[PDB]
Amino acid sequence: APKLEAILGVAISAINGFQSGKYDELYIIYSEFINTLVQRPAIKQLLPVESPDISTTTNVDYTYEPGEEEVLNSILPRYVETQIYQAVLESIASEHS
Amino acid sequence: FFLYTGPPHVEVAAEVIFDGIPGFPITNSFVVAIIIDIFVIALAVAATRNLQMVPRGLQNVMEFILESLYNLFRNINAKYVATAFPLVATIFLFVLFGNWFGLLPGVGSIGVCCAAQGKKLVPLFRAPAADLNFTFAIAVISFVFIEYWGFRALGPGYLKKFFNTNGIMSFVGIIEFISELVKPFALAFRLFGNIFAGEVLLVVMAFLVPLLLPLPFYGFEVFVGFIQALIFALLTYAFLNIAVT
Amino acid sequence: HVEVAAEVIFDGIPGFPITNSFVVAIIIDIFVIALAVAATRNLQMVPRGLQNVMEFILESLYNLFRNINAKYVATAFPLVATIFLFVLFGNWFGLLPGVGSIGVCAADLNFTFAIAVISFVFIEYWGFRALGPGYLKKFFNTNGIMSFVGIIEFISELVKPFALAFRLFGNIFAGEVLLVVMAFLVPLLLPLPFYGFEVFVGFIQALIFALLTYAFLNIAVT
Amino acid sequence: TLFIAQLINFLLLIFILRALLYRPVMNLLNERTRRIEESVRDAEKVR
Amino acid sequence: NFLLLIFILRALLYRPVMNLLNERTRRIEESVRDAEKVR
Amino acid sequence: EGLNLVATALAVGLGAIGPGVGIGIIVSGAVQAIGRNPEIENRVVTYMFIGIAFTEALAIFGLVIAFLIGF
Amino acid sequence: EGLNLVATALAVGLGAIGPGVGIGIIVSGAVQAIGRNPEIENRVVTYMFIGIAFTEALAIFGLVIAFLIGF
Amino acid sequence: EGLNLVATALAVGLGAIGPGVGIGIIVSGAVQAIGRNPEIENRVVTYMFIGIAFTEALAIFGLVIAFLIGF
Amino acid sequence: EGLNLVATALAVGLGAIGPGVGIGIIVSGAVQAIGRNPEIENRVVTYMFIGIAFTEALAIFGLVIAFLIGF
Amino acid sequence: EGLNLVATALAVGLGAIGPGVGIGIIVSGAVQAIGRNPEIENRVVTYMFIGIAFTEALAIFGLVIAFLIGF
Amino acid sequence: EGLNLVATALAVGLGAIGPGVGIGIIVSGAVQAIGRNPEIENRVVTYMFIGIAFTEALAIFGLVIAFLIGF
Amino acid sequence: EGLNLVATALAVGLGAIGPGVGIGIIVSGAVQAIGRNPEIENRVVTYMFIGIAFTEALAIFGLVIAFLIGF
Amino acid sequence: EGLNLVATALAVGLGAIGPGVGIGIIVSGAVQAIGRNPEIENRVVTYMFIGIAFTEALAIFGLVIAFLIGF
Amino acid sequence: EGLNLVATALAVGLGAIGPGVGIGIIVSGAVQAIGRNPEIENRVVTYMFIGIAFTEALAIFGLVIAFLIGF
Amino acid sequence: EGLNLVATALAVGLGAIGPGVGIGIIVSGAVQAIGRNPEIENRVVTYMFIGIAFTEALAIFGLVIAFLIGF
Amino acid sequence: PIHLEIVTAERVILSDDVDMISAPTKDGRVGILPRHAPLMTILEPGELDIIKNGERTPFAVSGGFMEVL
Repeated sequence: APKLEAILGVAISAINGFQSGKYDELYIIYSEFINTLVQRPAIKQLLPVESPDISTTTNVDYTYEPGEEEVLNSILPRYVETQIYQAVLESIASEHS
Repeated sequence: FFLYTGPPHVEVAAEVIFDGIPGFPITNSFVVAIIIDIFVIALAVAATRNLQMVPRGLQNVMEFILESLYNLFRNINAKYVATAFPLVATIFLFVLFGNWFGLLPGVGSIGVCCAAQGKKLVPLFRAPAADLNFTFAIAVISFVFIEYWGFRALGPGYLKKFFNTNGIMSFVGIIEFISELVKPFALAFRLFGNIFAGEVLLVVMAFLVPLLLPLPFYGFEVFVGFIQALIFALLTYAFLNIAVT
Repeated sequence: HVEVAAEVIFDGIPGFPITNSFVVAIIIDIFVIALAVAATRNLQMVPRGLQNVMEFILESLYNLFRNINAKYVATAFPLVATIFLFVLFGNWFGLLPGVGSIGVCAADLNFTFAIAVISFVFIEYWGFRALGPGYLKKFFNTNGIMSFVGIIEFISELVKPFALAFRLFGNIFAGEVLLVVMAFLVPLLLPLPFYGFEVFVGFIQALIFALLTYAFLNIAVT
Repeated sequence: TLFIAQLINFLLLIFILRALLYRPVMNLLNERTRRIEESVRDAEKVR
Repeated sequence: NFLLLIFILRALLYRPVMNLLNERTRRIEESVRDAEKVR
Repeated sequence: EGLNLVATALAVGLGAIGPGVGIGIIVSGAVQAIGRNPEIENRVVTYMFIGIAFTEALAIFGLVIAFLIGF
Repeated sequence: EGLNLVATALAVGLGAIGPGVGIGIIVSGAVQAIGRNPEIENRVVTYMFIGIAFTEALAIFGLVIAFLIGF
Repeated sequence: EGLNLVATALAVGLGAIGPGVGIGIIVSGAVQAIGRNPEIENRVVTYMFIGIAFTEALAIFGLVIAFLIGF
Repeated sequence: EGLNLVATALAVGLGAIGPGVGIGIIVSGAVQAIGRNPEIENRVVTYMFIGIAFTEALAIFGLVIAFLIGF
Repeated sequence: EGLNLVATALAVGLGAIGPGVGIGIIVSGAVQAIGRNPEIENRVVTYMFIGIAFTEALAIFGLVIAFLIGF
Repeated sequence: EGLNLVATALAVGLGAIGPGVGIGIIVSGAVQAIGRNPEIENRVVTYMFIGIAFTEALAIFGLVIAFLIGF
Repeated sequence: EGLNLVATALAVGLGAIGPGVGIGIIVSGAVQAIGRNPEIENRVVTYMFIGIAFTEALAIFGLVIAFLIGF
Repeated sequence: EGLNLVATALAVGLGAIGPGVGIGIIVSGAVQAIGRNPEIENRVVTYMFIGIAFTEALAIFGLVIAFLIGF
Repeated sequence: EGLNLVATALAVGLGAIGPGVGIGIIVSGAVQAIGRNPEIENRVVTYMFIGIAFTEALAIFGLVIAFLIGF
Repeated sequence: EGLNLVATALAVGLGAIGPGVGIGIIVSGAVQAIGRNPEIENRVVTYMFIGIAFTEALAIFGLVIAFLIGF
Repeated sequence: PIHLEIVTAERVILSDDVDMISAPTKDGRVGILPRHAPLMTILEPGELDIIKNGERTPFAVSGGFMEVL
């Protein structure tokens, strides 16, 4: 039952390599928990394309008191980090199944 | 480039009178207003044409202008978007016509008899926008229309908007009513100052070095006249909506 | 009918037979001594009111000065305390306290100038005492290109106490003029609580003078 | 003048009116401050 | 003439200074006494 | 006497300084709000024009007072 | 004498300069508020009107004093 | 010596200058606050009216000087 | 002469603009602070009243002279 | 005498100040909106153009009346 | 004559707009800071009262010369 | 008595006042924008230079009118 | 001749203002920076006092020139 | 006579009023922007030089006008 | 007569308020710049004194010219 | 009367109703209320308080984000 701090050690390295230009695109492969009988791998991207969860169904303009650049710089690492956390935890469930 | 000559002199006046006064008192502004109305009627007739849904043909331009004005009025409000649309469209392309024809060749010198004598050489152009009477009449008509619309929609609302806005202690009324009353006079004075100022500029500034000095001045004046026509047209609807709201 | 007049006198010259400013100062001192006597002899472990004045004035000012400048508030505690418990009291006595300059058969320029002289002596004594040459620092030194106005800054500091004296005399005198004007036309203060506004303005002015003295001391520190 | 005397008397009345609004508030503030000191003293005695 | 009540008030200020310091010192003694009791 | 000319000059100068910074910050706030969202840009564009018009009316009052002094 | 004409000029100008920048600030702040959140335009616009009216009150005080001095 | 007319003109205009932009800035702050915190009207609009009352009160004192010219 | 009335008008005009815009800025800052957070409103209102009192002191400074010149 | 010349100077200068300061805030807001959501580049171009067009409309009012005083 | 009286009016009236706006801005910044960070409430108050001490000193520079020129 | 001298001085000063306060805010906004992002680059440079030339035109008017009186 | 008195009044009238707005604005930035970053201290304060001195130097010059011409 | 002296004073004062706040805003914007991020220091310095050149242009225009009126 | 004293009053007064507040804008901008980022404090130090020097160069033009008037 | 939901990667903290929020936003503390205007902001290591009919609990959020609608 890992904590997000455990995945930080790789996530921050990946994003630092991304920002510096060392890496241009980021992908993740993990054992998707389709069912308790089938656990197939699934590829996902970590370069937010359009966040296709619910597309742009919600349309409310927000104020960015830190600022747009600051907001994005702070939130995108967090979003990719929680995506990695979700993939790792899904993979743990798939492993046990 | 050099402007060696041509700077004869400069002369301006508040307004200009016209002929025909015996049968009925006519000023040069009335002549200009009649010409603008005739041009508008001719454009509408040409714009109508066969009217069989003909695309382009110089009628699509008028159709697009009318559609844009209708969209602007609809965005402003919808309670009287249909009934009052002809009222705003009356100002539209009429104030625009008044702003136009000021840059015509000898617009300020049209109907001068003649710098030799100038006995009765009243310039019979007197741009309809450049006349206090026309602007005052238009503003009075707009204020009357707004008041009538407010009374018809919410007769109690028009009175309660001021008298009953805040019965206890002070109220928005009186100050609000005074502001609305100044609004008609303000709109009248706006048209009075505009166009007249453009003509005064086209006279005075071009009187010295009339070469590429009057050009940007006339461009800015035309843009300002179109902006003022649009502003008055939108402000009538805005006052009407504020009265309704 | 307006009848206000200026009470400008010479501190160096002997006191005049009337001595309005001296009389007001004596009355304020007598009231302060009466309050101190009432709070000292009749003092308990947890007094209410008698010790409340001390706790909410002297201790509060000491805490504020320590927060602003700790370990220097202790050194100049007497100066700030002297600025406090005075001037404000003189204005309260002078805020139409049953006399109002009537029935006669801080506002004084000399007193304000003397108070500012005391403030500047506090500078010359304590400020830059930890350095000695601090007054010469950042004033026509090797970096005088960026500190040409540094001597001008010192002159402003020399003019700062004078302005403090002016602010002590000003406003306080204004309150008197406003009260006189209200008496001449629209008496009983005014539709608004003129008297209350004047009292609050005097209290705020006294507090601002004390804080200005403390801030000037801190600036002299660094 | 009689009007001036009434204004002078009214000035004291305004001060009393101000005192009634604010002086009881100050007294309650002092009582809270004094109680805090007494609470600290009580803590020392309890300790 | 202004400094007439300065030194006079200094004694009054010095008199309440010890009381404030004593009240402050009680908190120090309260912490020390409480800590010793727990230990 | 020429002081009427001074009156007109002062009137127009006042009526020009008055609404200058006014309309300046008007359109500044308008373009700002438009940049924040181009979705409700039409509504704010409609609302800012009456604000422009009031300032323009004050300017026009200043100008027509000078013209009235002239005639 | 021309003192009346300069008086009217001073009146209208010095009374119009204030409300000009006033309207500027009013509708500026209104447009930032509406672009930020136009869901409350109903009230924001109402506040603007009440505020617009308050500044226009001073504007028309200046104007009516100028008119009175003119007649 | 008709200095009374210019006196009242300057008084009204140059007393109305300040409260105009004062109303402007107070309602700019208030419209921003409502665009942040709408239901707080009961308190924020009360502070609004207090600040308003000070401003036109000062302008009205200027108007009382203008009428003192009439006296 | 009337120059004394001009003096009063100038004094009140210059003494009314200052606090007139002052109090506006006072309440403006207070209301942005409130809209930011209506939890420190007590302290905000206290400091706002302090600023209002200082502006009123400036107004009285510029206003008492108006009656003093009459004397 | 040169009092009319002084009138021309006052008119031109005090009519140049207003637009001169205003257009600064205009194009500053414009470039700010360029730096934040430059998608509106066409809109900001049009809106800053009309805003300035109002500003030198006021300016040319001042200049033409200044010439009239000089005429 | 009354030129000394209008000089007193100049002295007292001028030097009021700037300190008034300063009194505005000092507490505007102070309340913005304290709402942004209440833990600094003491230091912000001290840095507010220092600005008070300077701006009121300017106002009294005006007032003291007003009384000196008055007598 | 030398009215043209003061006329020229007033014209120059009140023509030159505007462009400084304009250009300040002008380039401040653009430089803040480019500090946020250097992409716009020349595009913002072009947006800035024409805006500055607009106030340069008013400066030219201020200089030229004084020159006419000066010769 | 009281024209010297008028000159002194006008001199000190604008003399004690430069810092007025200056301390108003300088403190605002100082307290806002402190709220943004309370860790940084004494460097902002050194710059604060330097700015205060440079601003008030002009006021001191105005006052001293006023004294020199008044005596 | 003295008219030239006050003319020069007005010229220098009203030519210094504008560029002062000009360069003030110039430097404030520049220092804020360069504080946002380095690596554009050269470009902000170039724009700073452009700004100071444009402000000091009008400054020297006023200065040389006063200098020529000196003879 | 005292018109030379009027010239000195105008020279010291006008042209001082501009740089007087420009200095405040400069230092406030630098202050929030360093508060947001103290690592650029050296560059802020370099920019501050040069901006202050230029605004003070305008102020000293205002002052030394007045000394020349004094002769 | 707004649906407050303090969430975290490891779990959800609370999802109860709230009268007031004391959000430690980066550039300055902001309060949230039943029908608050739209806001979305970063947080900093600081102190967040919530009022339950006048009861304050120091959650002490060490950083994150918040979206207000």
